[PDB]
Amino acid sequence: VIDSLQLNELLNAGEYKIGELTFQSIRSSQELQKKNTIVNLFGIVKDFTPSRQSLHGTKDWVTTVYLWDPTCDTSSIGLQIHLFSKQGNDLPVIKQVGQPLLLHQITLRSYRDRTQGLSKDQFRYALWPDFSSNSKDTLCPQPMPRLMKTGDKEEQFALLLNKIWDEQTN
DNA sequence: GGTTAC
Repeated sequence: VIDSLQLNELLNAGEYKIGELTFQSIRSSQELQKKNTIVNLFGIVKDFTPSRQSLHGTKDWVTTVYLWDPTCDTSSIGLQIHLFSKQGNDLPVIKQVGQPLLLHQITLRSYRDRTQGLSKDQFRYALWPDFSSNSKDTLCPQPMPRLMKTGDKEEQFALLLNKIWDEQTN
């Protein structure tokens, strides 16, 4: 039951809790850190690339998303995150930009002086509908393996995020 | 862990 002012309070602190998980704001994440730390993220899908199997390396499936949250400029593209899956395609099925996404277990690291996010093997996630859409089926059924059960605490934070995102781009 | 992605 938090409003638009509490959201800014939390985020502007770097680390913040929601439910039983501590989250890193998009901003503080990009604080280019050499040491690879694992974090949880919560934000709006600013842009994404559909699931495609890699053509090299261990050839794992990979979907890419760019995350956005208030601590960013409505202009910036967000934090880049590559989500990999060695166990088949049980990755987030994203329909459109604007959808709130919670990610659990993301390695933060550097690529060409910038910060980048790489998914841990056992990463889990939760995806919400794009509330600010004339469509009500913006969220399609998700694969179960990595799907987190969420409560009203994160549901509220997801509404807030999508609301604040909608305003800054209407 | 950070090759695949880029």
